[PDB]
This record gives sequence, structure tokens and C-alpha cells, in this order.
Amino acid sequence: SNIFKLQIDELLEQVKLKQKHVLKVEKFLHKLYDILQEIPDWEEKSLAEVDSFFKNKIVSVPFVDPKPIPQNTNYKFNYKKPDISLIGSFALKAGIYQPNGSSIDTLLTMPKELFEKKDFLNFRCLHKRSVYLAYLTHHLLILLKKDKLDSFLQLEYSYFDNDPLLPILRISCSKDYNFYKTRFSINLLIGFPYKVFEPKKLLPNRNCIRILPATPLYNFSVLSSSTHENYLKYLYKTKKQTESFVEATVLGRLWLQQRGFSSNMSHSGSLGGFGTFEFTILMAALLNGGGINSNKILLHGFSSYQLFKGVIKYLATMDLCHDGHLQFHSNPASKYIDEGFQTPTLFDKSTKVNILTKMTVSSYQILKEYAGETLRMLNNVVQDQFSNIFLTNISRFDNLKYDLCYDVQLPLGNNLETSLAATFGSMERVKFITLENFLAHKITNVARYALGDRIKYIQIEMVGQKSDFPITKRKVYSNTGGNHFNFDFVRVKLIVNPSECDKLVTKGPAHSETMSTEAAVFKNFWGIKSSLRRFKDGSITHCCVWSTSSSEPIISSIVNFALQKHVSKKAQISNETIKKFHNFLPLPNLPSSAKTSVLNLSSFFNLKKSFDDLYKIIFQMKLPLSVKSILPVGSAFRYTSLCQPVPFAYSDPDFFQDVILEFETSPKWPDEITSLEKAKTAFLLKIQEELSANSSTYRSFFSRDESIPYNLEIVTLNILTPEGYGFKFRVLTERDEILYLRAIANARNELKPELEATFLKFTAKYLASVRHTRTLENISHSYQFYSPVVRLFKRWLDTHLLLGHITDELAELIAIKPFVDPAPYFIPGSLENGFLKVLKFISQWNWKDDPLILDLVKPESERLTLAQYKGIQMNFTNLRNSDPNGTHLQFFVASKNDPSGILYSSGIPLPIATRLTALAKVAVNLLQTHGLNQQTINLLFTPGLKDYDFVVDLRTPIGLKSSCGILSAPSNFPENLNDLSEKMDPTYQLVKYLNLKYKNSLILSSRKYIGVNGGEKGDKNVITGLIKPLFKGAHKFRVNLDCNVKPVDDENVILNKEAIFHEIAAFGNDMVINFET
Amino acid sequence: LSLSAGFDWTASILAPESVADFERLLIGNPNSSVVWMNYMAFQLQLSEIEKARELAERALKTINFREEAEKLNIWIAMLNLENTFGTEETLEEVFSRACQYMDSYTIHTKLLGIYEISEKFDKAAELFKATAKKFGGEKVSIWVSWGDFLISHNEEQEARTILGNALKALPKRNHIEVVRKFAQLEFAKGDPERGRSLFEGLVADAPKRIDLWNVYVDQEVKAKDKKKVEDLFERIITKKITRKQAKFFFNKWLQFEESEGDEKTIEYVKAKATEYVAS
Amino acid sequence: TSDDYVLRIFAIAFTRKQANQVKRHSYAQSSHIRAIRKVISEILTKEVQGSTLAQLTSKLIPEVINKEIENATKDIFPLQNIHVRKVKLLKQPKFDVGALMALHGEEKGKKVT
Amino acid sequence: EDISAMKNGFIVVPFKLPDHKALPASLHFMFAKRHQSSNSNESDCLFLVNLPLLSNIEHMKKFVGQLCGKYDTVSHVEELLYNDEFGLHEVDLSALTSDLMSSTPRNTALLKFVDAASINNCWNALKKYSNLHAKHPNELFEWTYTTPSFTTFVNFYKPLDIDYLKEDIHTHMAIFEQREAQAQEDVQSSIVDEDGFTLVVGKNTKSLNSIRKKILNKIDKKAKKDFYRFQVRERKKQEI
Ligand SMILES: Nc1ncnc2c1ncn2[C@@H]1O[C@H](COP(=O)(O)OP(=O)(O)OP(=O)(O)O)[C@@H](O)[C@H]1O
Ligand SMILES: [Mg+2]
Repeated sequence: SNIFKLQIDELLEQVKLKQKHVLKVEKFLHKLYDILQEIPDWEEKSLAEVDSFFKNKIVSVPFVDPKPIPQNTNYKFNYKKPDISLIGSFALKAGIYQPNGSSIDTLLTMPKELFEKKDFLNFRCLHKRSVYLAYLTHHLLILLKKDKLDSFLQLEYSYFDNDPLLPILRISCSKDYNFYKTRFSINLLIGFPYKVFEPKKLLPNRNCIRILPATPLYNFSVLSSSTHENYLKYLYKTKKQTESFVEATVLGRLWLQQRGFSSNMSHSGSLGGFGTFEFTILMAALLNGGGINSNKILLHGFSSYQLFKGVIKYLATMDLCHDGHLQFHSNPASKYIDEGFQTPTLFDKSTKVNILTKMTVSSYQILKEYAGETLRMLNNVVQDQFSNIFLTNISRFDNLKYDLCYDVQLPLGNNLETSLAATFGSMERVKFITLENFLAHKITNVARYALGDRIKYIQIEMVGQKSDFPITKRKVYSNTGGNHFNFDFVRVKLIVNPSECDKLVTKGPAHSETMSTEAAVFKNFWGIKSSLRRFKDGSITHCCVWSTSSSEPIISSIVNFALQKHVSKKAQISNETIKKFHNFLPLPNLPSSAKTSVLNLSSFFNLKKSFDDLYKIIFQMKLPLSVKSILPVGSAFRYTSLCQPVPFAYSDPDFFQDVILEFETSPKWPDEITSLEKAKTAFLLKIQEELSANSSTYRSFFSRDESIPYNLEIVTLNILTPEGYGFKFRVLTERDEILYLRAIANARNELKPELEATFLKFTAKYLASVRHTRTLENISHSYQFYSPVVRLFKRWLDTHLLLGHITDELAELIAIKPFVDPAPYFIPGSLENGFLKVLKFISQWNWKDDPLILDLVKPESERLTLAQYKGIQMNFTNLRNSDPNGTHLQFFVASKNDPSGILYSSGIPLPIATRLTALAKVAVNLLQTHGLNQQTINLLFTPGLKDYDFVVDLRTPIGLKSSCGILSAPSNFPENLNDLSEKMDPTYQLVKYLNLKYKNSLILSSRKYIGVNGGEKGDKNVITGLIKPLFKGAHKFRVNLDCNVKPVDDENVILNKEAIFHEIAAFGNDMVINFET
Repeated sequence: LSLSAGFDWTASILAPESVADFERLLIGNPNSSVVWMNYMAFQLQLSEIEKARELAERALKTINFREEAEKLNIWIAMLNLENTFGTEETLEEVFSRACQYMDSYTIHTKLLGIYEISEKFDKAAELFKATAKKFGGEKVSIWVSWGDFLISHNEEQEARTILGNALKALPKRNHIEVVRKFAQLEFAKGDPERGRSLFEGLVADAPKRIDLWNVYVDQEVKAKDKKKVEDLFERIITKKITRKQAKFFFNKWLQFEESEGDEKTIEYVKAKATEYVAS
Repeated sequence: TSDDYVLRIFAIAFTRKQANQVKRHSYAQSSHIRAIRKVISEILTKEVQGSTLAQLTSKLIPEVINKEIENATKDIFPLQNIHVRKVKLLKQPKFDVGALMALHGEEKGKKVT
Repeated sequence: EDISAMKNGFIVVPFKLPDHKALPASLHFMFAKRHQSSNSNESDCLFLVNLPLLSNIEHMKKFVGQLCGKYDTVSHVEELLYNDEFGLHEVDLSALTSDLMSSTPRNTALLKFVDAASINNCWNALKKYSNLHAKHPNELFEWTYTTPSFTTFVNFYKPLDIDYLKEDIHTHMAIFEQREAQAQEDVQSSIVDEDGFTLVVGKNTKSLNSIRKKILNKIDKKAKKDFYRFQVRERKKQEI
């Protein structure tokens, strides 16, 4: 906890506003107040007279829709000197430095004589306020010219917190009084006196627009405008009692901003309605109670951290919207009431103002989710989470913040079509003041009802909405809107539920003799798509049935049908980014493949079934030693194979799945390493012999293994199942491990590091591989999208020629990080969302100074403890002491299975490690500069190939795409198993042996999966090379150059590139076609 | 267009005068002890003796295990570092550790030079004794070098004792070589008369070893005692010598005399050779 | 287990007499019994921890655990009738439908008219 | 092209590269020097640096045969030692783990000849051959790159012959068992030194080499603080 407190103080001072600028602005608006009193008074006017007064002036009155017509505007208009005062964060001295800039809220209370008791009705107070503002802007403007301030002041109208009913005047300074360097803007809020209108008439249930429906949004604007200084005194009072108020405020402000929360209206569509003001009022209210027993939740002695944690815990746990609400008195213990008003409510009995009216239900749920996720981070003890809670901005990309985003182009966009506009009407104009508020609620309700349990949270954004307009205009002008609708288009952003997003059937109400109300709404909503169906259990229910596709999710269809039916038949809904990511996953050549969802693992289960059949056969065999266990370890057994298993598709590099065969303990094993392996092979020979006899439908053959260095006697048994799958069997013996340790001990002290590398590759394959597949298979069921993303990430690594050096396990462990450590984001719920979160992590990973250590567990045991965590931290620091620059080891990936951290990330050349980091950084920048769209995604998956020194083109004799099991094909294995080679791609083996030979001078890379990345026929591959910087120049001749060189002088030699090309060319024989250097 | 990024060999995406300069050099040239030693020398010049030690440890691991010559440079560098800036115990540890990794005999040789250059004769004398006990029975260089050390310090009687110890420990086949080189040491650095006595006994035991006569006269010619050279030459030609070897000494005798420059002596040896030519 | 299933294993074993034994009984000293018990507990803990519940079940069926116990206790004292007597499931993780579906290896209705 | 020999003594031995349709008079340059060593197996050898790819003995037999015909010389190459192109055989993993069955630079090898008459004869053909590049580059020899050994290496995905594999396992296990049996008799056969010292060998021990390794691998608690009169006096001293 002590570490946290020092971290806060570093953050507080870093964002602290420089005191010089506070004086610089305070020198200005102290002079600005003088100008306001210079403004003369005015006489009563009718709308005809004020219209004439402003007819020729550049200023125009910002009348709020509906603008007053001559018939209904019978009341008169007047101006009088206000009561200038300062409110907001600046009054409370709780602001911070913001590079984008801050605002100083200056309040001008209209004198009470200007208002009648019944002016809270029919926009009467609003239209008087507007002419008051316009008249002030007129005389204020000329006085600026008189004082020669107009040179560097820019004046514009704006809506206070995006509230269409409350236009204001903003004074901004362009490049002595010039406060441009302060990065401030002064807001001129025209408020009403306190308690002018009876607050009981302004309650949310009451009405104030005559057409009867309630008008909560209208009531809030008028009532809250009369309550500004009142809440300044309330916060000013609490600021004294508790000494950590301001520190707790900025922590809340910094919390909110990174989440993209504002104090603006959410009803127009934006995410907001809860800002620093609302957070401060909630904190202050809890300091005077807050429990169901009205007991205090916060104490005036709490520190900055404890005040912040108390408010967050309140938001996370106590429900303020559906079942429960909190009431307090600003002028009386605050009490939590169980009855809820189905909308966020923080009621104020003293002022009758609901502080959370600007807060929608949809964004309140996201806030309750964000608060609950940091409370978990805030209760965390093993890891430090200060950066995630405060120093990480998650609102930069919506795609990283939301699983699926749909753009809805509404028709006829210089006004919306008649049918769409007609739906607005007068009844809703009373409830939803503006058309955008009405569609934001309409899009939300139809999209929420249609999707239902398929999503968790929904946001509707009005893209391209403006809130500031010139002083010469009355309302905001949008290019597409033309003063009719202030937006370009709608974006529907969703947080999906992976467990049940891709259901084939949308269940509805159960059948009954008399159609219930629920069943009536279900059928009216869905129309022809609805149906009555019966299921195996015998229930009868109303439901509608959709069709899965491999290219898009079900939710894309549901939203499109529901929006066109209920919003407008001419609407265009399109999400093409998700469709590309789906098409980048290879499409298997299985029955009904194109109709299969990307969350379907049936192909993986079918292979597991054929293994179980082979599993039974081996156990019933009679051998000299009983079979202890048969453990499958291949990629397909953890659902990570890039290409889904297909029967008889033996061109796939992942066709033969590795299986560890283990016998009972014996003391008769040979005590030499080579004899032990030949003892193992004798067991495989008997298995093949008896399997060939009893089970003739199975075919088998023997292959050599050279993965483990210097152990040249390993032989594996390859079994070809009649179902059409391949399995590779290797024997594991208890004597294996201790003979390798014996070799290390007996080695010369110079050779010991070389032998330890052999032991490392032995344990990565035989010992750790079993633990890895076990854990990764189990958790993947809890992370439904982990398998499609890790496959697509491996597809991405292969396009850029990085899989040849990155082991598959390292790719899987990097790809799981967004799932097991999702903070500050949510767990990925889309193939697009998950993939880009992986690229974002690699982009920002400083692997030289930070380790990656994973808690491979299902979501809230095998959690890492503080003792184990520090132990792994110590392993990183010790490793970096000897290798500070990261030349030997770049990626430190550790977990319970691998506490050492070097098991899967050893042996990667540095240029490949930085190439992975370089490409991820370039990919993220490309997304920032150009949004995610059709063109950028193609760039993500097309390789450079110009950065390498030379590139070699290869073509296989036959296209391997069909035999690899990819749908743009064999149906049995060859009669001669030597014929299997004729349909393989050897270029991966060529690069491997070349890298061993030219390790000192060259780095060669290629594509492992030729059928996926080899074009239409899957026959084109490329070998890209890299000359190390040393041998690129000339060197003096010496015996230990260990490079293929040509003479230039008697004691000078240079790399013989042409000779190398002939050697690379003569490997592939016919395969090599072309060279580019 | 494509997703392209320039290849980085220094992790920059993430003469030498500074730590960064040396580390940057070591990125591409990890197997160069010269870069490593210079970096260690830089830290020592900065008085960071503790920082220099860790850098030596990193060099021992970073440098490829097959680069035995470069590894030797670091071990020698550590020995010099501990000797100059360390204590007795730490120098013993590195010296003990170095023998484990490299050829123990070679490390013994280098520290002896390190003591000699540092003018620590007392510790050198102790180390000649210890290395001779372990390696004296197989290595003749120790006895020659240890005899060189004693002769250089005007210790003749001890040097005679060490040669006796050398003969006792060394195999019989190396008895001629050790005595011959010690005699050469006496001519160059010690008492030439002692060197003559050693050769005289050597040729007495092995008269047929004509190469030894060639070495002995070479020392006499180098000493420029012409009378002893002339007397020796007449002795050699009265031995079991082949015709081919006879011309070699008669030529060398003539070549030596023309170096002296007395034409009559060249005339005499020509007559001396001429009568032997008749025989 | 690795799946967070807390379970209790019970193992039972009996001493046996050798082929040429002439004593009527085959009693073991309490030191042997403690030694055998320590070996059995070490094996039972190892097998369960490094395995899932489904994998542990696959070990119970072929009685491979018992053969492992027999080999480990061979040098201490000859034994017979080595069995994993009982398995209790004390605690369970949160139920996961996805894991259950995979362990067993969705269906649209049919229109009612 | 005028360079015929490097001053350190390595003779340049150019070779003409083959024609490949992907590569439309490029040369490969091999450096050679006499190898001297008292060791018998390394005697009569020629040190070679920068060998072409996958250069087996059959490759050198072709090259030397061409030199023999061109210069009318008799030279026979016995074997090519220490040819480790990919570094697979850098360490003998069998020798580190046991002494039974195994009593035991890069881009270089040793070419051994049948006799000194052959190796010296070859050097002169090489010395003449090196001069050709400066004068007549056209008549430089061409290295084939294709041999039966090369073809087998290229065919990576070839199943092993079970019949050959069975014999390989059978013979190796047979030899190994004889060596274990002989080793076990040696340890447990009443080893007595010349001085009548009998070695202690435990039961189940299988090799003397394993006894030696176990050797290489491998009063205060009984003392009383208060038993002697001087100890209590010392305790008396510190008490005050
Ligand atoms: N939800 C709300 N309910 C009632 N009044 C509000 C609400 N939000 C803002 N106000 C009024 O608006 C005034 C200024 O609002 P604003 O959000 O700009 O203040 P702030 O939180 O101090 O500023 P900032 O976020 O720029 O630091 C507040 O003093 C209060 O009078
Ligand atoms: Mg403000």
C-alpha cells in the first residue's frame, strides 16, 4: 500500500496545473467581469421587437427548438445586469493540467424580476434566457473591440455539456491578456436564481411541456440551471471537513477520462453523463451516509486512495438504476432506497434535482462494469495495477473498446425521409427533445430487444455530431444534416457474450392457450421471421431461427433485420471489417464448411475421437512393459492449429499430431543415451508389428527426429488412422531426464551451456509440452474466441515470415495475454477485437525492461501467489543482469508451467524479435492514422519483402492448397507411403538446414504454411535472406571466419553472394525459379 | 503498399567513449575480446572496479565457447585486474577459476609473467615452486623459465639446484633439452663459464649428438671469445661427423672468421678444410 | 486436480510372503509401513496434481496407478492387492458447460404445423 | 583473379558453378593448405576451408580424379575427416553419459590421402591449378553438386526401411548387452590391489566408471560448553 501512495503523489504532481497560468487567466477574467457590468440595461420587448433588433446585427439569437412563433410568444423579453460569479472545478480549485485544454465556468444569474412563477412551462424560461444571452453577446462583442481585445479573442456559441436547451458563449484565445498559453476557455453560463420555480413542479415525473407525459430532460435543464451556486457551496462545505477531497477528485477525474466518460449528455448518443461533477457529488453524498441504514460509507479522515476506493466500490456494488437509488440532502443523512426508477438516479431532496438525468441506462451499465473491474484491480495484491487504473487510455480506438461496431447509414442524408422523420411526432418531442435523442433511444431499444442475451452492453454513437456553432447562427449546422439532424451517421457498438452470441435459435415466450403479453410483443417485433417450434424435450415456444456463416456472426444478421424493420426499411447496416478477419481464417474442406461458425470446434473433436479409437487399441496390446499413459500433445489437441484438421489432408504441416507414450517404471532401461533410444524404438517396432497384424486398417511408418540437438537416435512411429488422421508417437522414459543431466555434469565447463540448450529443447518437447496442452485446452472453453484469434495471429506471423523462428507455444502464450490479463479492457468477444488487442500488446511491450508472466487460469486455485510472483520477478532481473541489452534472450514469457521464463523464447535472433515488435508498432500506427477498414486490413496481411537483402521465389510442382485441406483433394492415403513426400512442401526444412550452415552470416526466413499463404494454388513460397552487418563489409582472412567468401586481396575476403545463391538454388532443384538481390 | 519496417540489429526500435558506445559495439561484435577489454579498461579508468568485474563475467558467457583465444584474453584481463586493483583472496579465486576453464598450465604461465611485470618477485618465486611441483614432471619450460628467473636475480647457486630438481622430475628423454637450454640461459644472462661446463658434460654423455656441438659453438661464437671458438672448431672436426656435416662446420668456421675479418685465419681454415677434403 | 477439483484418494495394500518363504505370516515392521505410506502418498499426490479430472479417470480404469505403487514399493517390502480403494469429490469448480460438452464429444426445433 | 595463394599459405582453388535456370561465370573459391600433425589418423591430410555445400568424399574423388587426368598424376583420396557442415556432431552425447559403446572448426575439413606420394603429388596439381584463374579461367573445373548422397539428403520425408531398422536395433542391443555384462562382472569380482587392498563395491553396481564418478561427485555437536573447570571459570569470567 505504501508503494501505491507514492505512486499517487507522482501522478498528482505530474498533472498539477502550473500556478503561473492560474494567475494569467485570473488576471483576464477579473478584467472580463468589469466589461460585463459596463453592459447597459434594456427595456421590455416582444418577439417582433427583439427580432427587429437582431435583424441587422451579426449576432443571432440562439433560440432552442421549437423556436418561438409570434402566436405563442406573447410573453415579453428583457435584459438586466446579472450576478457574476465563478463556479465549477476552478471555483473549487480542483482542476488539473490538460493538453487539450480546460474550461472556466462563469455563471451569470438572471435577475429574478425577469421571470414569472409559471415560466418553467413551454420553453418560456428558455426563450427568455436565449435573448438574454444574445443581447449580452452583442454588447460584450463591441466592448472587446473598444478595448482592443478582439484581435486575439474568438467567440462562438456552444451547448453547455451538449445540452441542446442551454446554449452558452465560449471565449477562446488565439495565438498581455492573451491567455492562449494557459490552454483555457471561459464559458458564460446564464443561470436562473435559486427557487424561482417551484421545484415540486419540476420533478422527473412531472410535466412542463403541454401537448400527459413526463419531461425529465426538459425539467432537469431548467431546474439544474437554477442550482449552480447551491452545489458549489455544498462541495465547498465538504472540501473543508475532509482534507483529501481534491486529491480524491482528480483521481476520479483521471479515472473517468481514460474510460472516455464525460459530463455531457448521453441521450444524444455519446458515452457520458457522469463527469467530475457527478463523481464529486457522489463522493460528498457518501461522506454523509449512503448505506441502507444511512450509515456513512466514507469518513472525513480517509486518505485520497480510500476515498477513491470507497466511491468505486459504491458504483460497482450498489445499483442506482433498476433496483435501488440513493437520495441525499445538499442543504439529512444520505440513504440508499431499494425502490428504483428504471433510470440512473442520485436524487437531491433539498433541490429536487436528479444529478444523473444526463446519464443513460446503457452507459450507466458500462460505468458499473468499469467500476467493478477496477475494484478487482484495486483489491489485487500480487500485481501492481496503478498504470492500468490511471495511466492507460482505453477510449483511443472503439474497436479495441467494443467487440462489434455497426455503421447505420440512415436514408436521405437535406432532411431525413418523411417516414423516418414522421415517426418522431409531437408525443416524443415532449419526451425526447431532439430528433437525435429520439433515434438514439429508438436504435437502442430495438437493438437491445433483438439481441437480448447475445450482448452485455450496447452503445449508440451519433458520429460527426457538433456542439459549437458561430455567433451568426441560431443552431448547429452539420454538412449532412443541414440544420435538420446533427450527425453524419449512427454507429452501434456492442459488447458481445461469447458463450451464447452464436446461438442458432432465439428462444421466446412459451406457448399458451391464450397468447400472453410477452408472446404478443415477440411476434409483433419479429413478424414473419418468428415461428412456433417444438424441441426434443417436448416444449412449445415462440422462436426465430437464424443461419450461421463462417464469414460473419449471427449478430450481424439480427441487427440488420431488426433495424430495417423497426427503424427504416431504407437503412444500410454494414460491418465489413469483421467480415475480412473471418475470411482470413483458412476455410476447411469439410462438409458444410461455409455454414460453420468460427466458434465451432467439431473438426477438432472429430480428430480427438479417432485418437480415442487408436487409444483403446494400444492399451489392450501386450508388450514387455505395461503402458502407463498415452498423452496427446499436438496443436489440434489444444485447438490452436492454424488450419482445422481435415481427413486425409496430409500436406498440412500439422497433419501428424505428437503423442507421448509412457510405459511403467522399469530398472532394465539401458543406461546410455543412444542405447536407450534404440530400446525405445524396439517398443515402437513391436507396436507397429502387432498393430499391423491385429488392426490391418491402420497404416504406419517410421520417421527420424532431429529436433533435440546431438540426440540422433530418436525415431517416431507415424500412425495413419482409417478416419484419415495422422499421429506421431514418441516414447518418454523416466531415465531420459537424468541422462541429460548426466551429460551436462560430465561436460567440459565450456560445453555446459551448449548441453543445457539440448536439455532445454528436451523438456520443451517431452515434459513441458504435456503441461502446456493440458492447461491451454482446459481454459480455452472459458475463452471462446481464444482459438480463432491465436490461429489468425499465427496466420499473421506466417505472412511476415516470423513463424519459422517463433515457436508455436510462444505465439499461443502471447495471444492469450488479452484473455488472462484483460485489464484495463474487457476480455475479447470478437475475432477483430481479440486480434488487435494482441497487436496492441506487442506494440507497447518493452521486453527489455518488462517481463511477460501469465496466470493461466479460468476467470474469477492455481493463481500465482505473491511468493511465486516475486520469484519469477527475480528470475527476470538475474537474467537481465547478464544480458541487459537482450541479445541472448528477448522475450521473457513465464507462468506456473514455465517459471524460468526462457523455455519457449530461446534461440530467436534479435532482428526477428525486433521485427515482431517493429511490425506491431507499424500496424498500430496504421490504425491510428487510417481507421480500420478494407484497405488497412489488407496491408496488415501483406508482407514487406523489400527490407530483406535478397528474396528467392519458389514454386512446388503441384498446388498444395487442395491437399492441405483448404477450400478454395485426397480421399485416401497413397498405396506406397513413399508417395506421401511427393505432395509435401520441403522449403521449411531447406531454410532450417541453411540457417545451421550460414548461422554466422545469414538469417533465412520462409512461409511454413504454403497452402494458406502461397496464392490461389498454394504453390508459391519465398525464402528471404539477411546478411549480418559484419560480413556485409570486407574482412581479413582467417580460418575461423566460418563463412563462404571470395578473395579481394591477399588478406581480405568478402561474402560470396553469388556462390550462396547457387547453393540455395541447388537445394530446391526445380522448386527455385527466380532470384532478387 | 505493404506493411514494411526497417530491420533493427540494435533493438533501437525498443572512438567509444561512453557505456552506450561500448554496449552498441558489443551488439554486433560480442565475440571480440578487444572490445570487451577496452570496455573493462574504461570502467577501471573510472575507478569502477566493481563494475569492471561484472563486465568480465558477462564476457565469459557472451563470447562464444569455441573462441578459446578470446576467452584467454578475458581471463588474463581478470588476472591483471585483480592483481592491480584487488586483494590476495580474490586474485586466488580468479586464478583458481581460470585453471578450471582454460589450460591450467597456460594460466600458471601468465600469472608468473603478471607477477614479474608487477615486480612482485616474492610471490613469483612461490609460484614457480608450486607450478613446478604440479607440471615439472611433464613441462621443461617451467625449469628453464624458473632458472631464467633465478639467474635474472643473481641467484646462481639456487639455479644449479633447480636444474638438479629438474633432472630428478623430468623424464630421461628431456634431460638433454633442459640442460642445454639452461646452459643457453647462462651464456645470455648468467655465467658463461657455467654454461660451458654444462655443455661439456652434455657432449661427454652424448658425443654422437652432433647438433649439440653445433649449439655449443653457436654460443661461443655469440660470446665472441675467438680463441675458445677456434679451439672448439678443431675439436668438432675430430669427431664422428658426416661429410655433409663437415662442410657445414668448416663453412661456418670460415663464415665466423670473415666476420672477425682476419684474412689469414680464413686462409688457415681453407687449408684446414682442404686437407680434410683430401681425407 | 489441475481443473480445481478437490478430491480425496484412498489406497489399500497388503504385505505378501515370498516364493520360498517358510514363516506363516508376512508382517511388516511399523518402520516399513510408514515408509510404504510415505511412498504411496507421494505417488497419489503427483498423479492427481499433474492431471485433469478426465485424465485422472483415464488412469483409474487401466489400474496404472497401482502398478506405479507396486514398482515404487518393491524395494521396501513385497506387497499384494494394491488398489485405489475409494475416490471422494470434496469441492468442485464453477460449472463450465463448454468443458462438459467437449468431454462428451445447438439443435433447432421443428416447426409445429 | 590474379590471386593464386594467400600469404598465410592457403592456396585458392576456384571452381566453376553449375548452370541453373534460376541463375542465368560465377565461381566458388576453396582454400587449401598442407595439414601437419603427429597423430596418425590426421597424418597425410590436406586442410580445406570454405568447402562447397554437402561435400562428401565422393565429391572429392571426382575433383581429384579430374586433377589426376589433367596433369597425369596418381592421387587417391582415402577419406574426408571432420566434415561437419551443420554442426550436428559437435559433441558426442553418448560419451558424456556412459563409457560403454563410446570410448571417446566450422566450414573446414581434412582430406586424407592413401600415402604421402599421393598428397604431395596433389599439392603440385593444386598449385598449378590455382594459376589457371589468372591465365585461362575457362578451363576451370566444375563442381557437380549432385551425388547419390546429395539425393538422399534432399528427400526429407522418406519413411525409414523397417527391415534395415530392425537389424540396426538388433545388432546394437546385442553389442551393448555384452558390454554391460562384462562391466558388471568387472566390478563384482573381488578387486584386490597389488598391496592387498580390496575395493568396496555395493550391490547393484554395474560399472567401475560409475564408481569413479560417484567419488568425484562427492565433533562440534558433541562438544560440551560446560564440562571442564576452565570452561566454568571462563563462564565465571564473563558472568561478572
Ligand atoms: N449532473 C449535473 N447535475 C446538476 N448540475 C450539474 C451537473 N453537471 C454539471 N452541473 C452544473 O454545471 C456546473 C459546471 O459543470 P462542469 O461539468 O463543467 O463542472 P466541473 O466538473 O467542475 O468541470 P470540469 O469537468 O471541466 O473540470 C457545475 O457546477 C454544476 O453547477
Ligand atoms: Mg465547466
